[PDB]
Amino acid sequence: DRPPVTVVGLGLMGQALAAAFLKGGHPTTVWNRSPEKAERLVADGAVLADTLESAVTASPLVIVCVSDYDAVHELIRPVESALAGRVLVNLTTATSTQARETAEWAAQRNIPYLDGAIMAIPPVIGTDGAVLLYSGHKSAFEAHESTLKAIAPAATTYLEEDHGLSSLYDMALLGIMWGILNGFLHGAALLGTAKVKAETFAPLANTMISAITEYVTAYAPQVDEGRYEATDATMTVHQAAMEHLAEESEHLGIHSELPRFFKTLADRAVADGHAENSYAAMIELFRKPTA
Amino acid sequence: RPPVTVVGLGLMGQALAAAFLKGGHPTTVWNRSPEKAERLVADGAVLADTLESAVTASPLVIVCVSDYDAVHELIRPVESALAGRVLVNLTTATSTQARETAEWAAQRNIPYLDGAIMAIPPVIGTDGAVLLYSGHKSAFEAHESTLKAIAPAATTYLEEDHGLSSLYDMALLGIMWGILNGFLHGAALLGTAKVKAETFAPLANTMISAITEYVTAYAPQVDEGRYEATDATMTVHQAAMEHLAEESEHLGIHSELPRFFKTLADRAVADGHAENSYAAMIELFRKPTA
Ligand SMILES: NC(=O)c1ccc[n+]([C@@H]2O[C@H](COP(=O)([O-])OP(=O)(O)OC[C@H]3O[C@@H](n4cnc5c(N)ncnc54)[C@H](OP(=O)(O)O)[C@@H]3O)[C@@H](O)[C@H]2O)c1
Ligand SMILES: NC(=O)c1ccc[n+]([C@@H]2O[C@H](COP(=O)([O-])OP(=O)(O)OC[C@H]3O[C@@H](n4cnc5c(N)ncnc54)[C@H](OP(=O)(O)O)[C@@H]3O)[C@@H](O)[C@H]2O)c1
Repeated sequence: DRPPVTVVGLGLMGQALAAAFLKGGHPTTVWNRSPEKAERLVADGAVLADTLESAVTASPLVIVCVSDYDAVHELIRPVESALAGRVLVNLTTATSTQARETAEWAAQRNIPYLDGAIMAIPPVIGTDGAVLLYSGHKSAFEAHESTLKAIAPAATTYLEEDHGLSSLYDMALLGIMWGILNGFLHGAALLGTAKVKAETFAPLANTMISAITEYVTAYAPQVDEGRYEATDATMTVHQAAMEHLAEESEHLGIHSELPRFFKTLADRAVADGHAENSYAAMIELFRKPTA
Repeated sequence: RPPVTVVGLGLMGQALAAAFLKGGHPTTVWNRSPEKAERLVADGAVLADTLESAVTASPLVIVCVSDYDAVHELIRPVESALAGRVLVNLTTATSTQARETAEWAAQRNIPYLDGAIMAIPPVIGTDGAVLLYSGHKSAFEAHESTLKAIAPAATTYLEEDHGLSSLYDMALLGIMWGILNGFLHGAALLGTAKVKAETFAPLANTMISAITEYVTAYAPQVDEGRYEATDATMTVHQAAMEHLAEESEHLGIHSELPRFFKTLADRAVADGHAENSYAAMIELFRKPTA
């Protein structure tokens, strides 16, 4: 006998969340501003609620995954009555501020609130590859751990009592994803000028990525210690190599803004006295506010 | 175990030499600054009195200095002694730089391999080291076995084009900076909540590992020119990018990086990619900065 769960929001991610709960035996009530997106889910045994109220009331565990916290707040305020005493899990993407302003709203209405981040794509939801970071009501998490493991069986991980923490890790991890995707796509656009297929490039990209994890492990203690001994490569060397990517790009008639920018960053680090330091020393520039 | 010469004893130079030494090769080393050979000589390398005596000592000359301007200042005064020896240039280079050095070497009948070291010094000699060579097929085939001392698992020959090693290097370095910036800017973010980078890292690396899946899946999309959004649309990426931008501005940390990222999604969407996967960004990355 698997407990009931409600999923509010049936985007690409919403749909995957619901499906995961359904497959894991939970009686799954779904609702979306656009009901058409429940069609395939209802066929597989989900109940499409007539209203968000009837959706919220159906289950003691409400999962919401919509665009942003403006959409969350438009959705949860009209149903604050029916929410009260139910555990609301907000897996929508958010700033720390947004997560914490929603935490304070929920506490005032005695709604136990977990602020979550989905570190996975929809097809990964339900698999060992999915990592979900939750932070907020410790008791509420402890109570529903087993139900929530339907979307992240290997990595249903609770951080701290701070609701804003899930958001901070999410923001930091997404920045790494775009770092990689931009690096690989800009890299494929480079190799493209030599009629090299991205499918050919990829396995090498991924071998390099795997090896770059070593650098991350090794730069971490350097950031924490504030000591940046260059055992691998100096800012000078990084800086010079960055000139090559910038020039290579300009010259091949491809995108040059990304690498030019990267170079602007090394230039600054070196001007702040980091010439002989490892790439870990870039932490100091990344702490400094912009225009 | 054939003799090998390493010209350049920087952090990378020293590691290259050490690898050859440990692998039994009689290793002659030379550097503009001879002090950097000290530890290598103690382990059995011969410090040549001059670059000429260094080049002459072995039929295989490996050079790893700052840039191709430094290579050309070093190799031109010894073009005589080089002739008929295989010169392997593992210095970082543009495709143009690699190819202008290839044409200089051919005129002086010097067999020329242009290489890229896709590894850090401590990862030279291990299975983790990948080295990409491109140029003289015969010269590579002849010295494969000696060169496997620096990259035993991934001593990889590309094509006869000398500039190709440079293109793969440039593309792979772009990914390194992508990740390092992402992780360091990410640690600066988590830092505002007094979270240690050492704590963040294992999660960073779990996410990175999982992002490799996206790369293998976006590759065929870029090559086929079809960007079906099975994971997430440009719209969704675009919105999420707003969050990092705002979060950063607000926490008093660096905001240029994520703001820029967003500028890219905005453009992709304006070029009609709203409903396409992040693979569609290839089209923006092909377009010059104009
Ligand atoms: N791979 C991924 O896609 C991925 C990864 C992890 C995290 N996330 C996060 O998951 C969330 C949803 O992503 P997704 O793929 O489901 O996005 P999506 O496909 O764009 O879906 C957005 C969902 O939110 C609803 N919504 C949007 N604005 C609304 C409003 N003002 N009021 C009420 N409902 C509103 C939409 O309702 P309609 O159907 O009526 O438009 C839809 O159900 C985002 O915060 C995203 O950052 C996504
Ligand atoms: N180390 C890495 O992590 C790594 C990884 C892959 C590729 N690389 C490539 O390796 C090269 C340098 O690596 P590195 O880290 O060992 O560099 P480095 O520590 O900066 O050493 C640079 C080398 O170049 C020599 N040099 C510089 N200018 C010279 C000149 N005008 N005349 C003669 N020699 C000159 C230096 O000799 P002196 O000591 O006399 O100055 C030194 O041996 C770059 O092309 C870089 O892209 C580095």
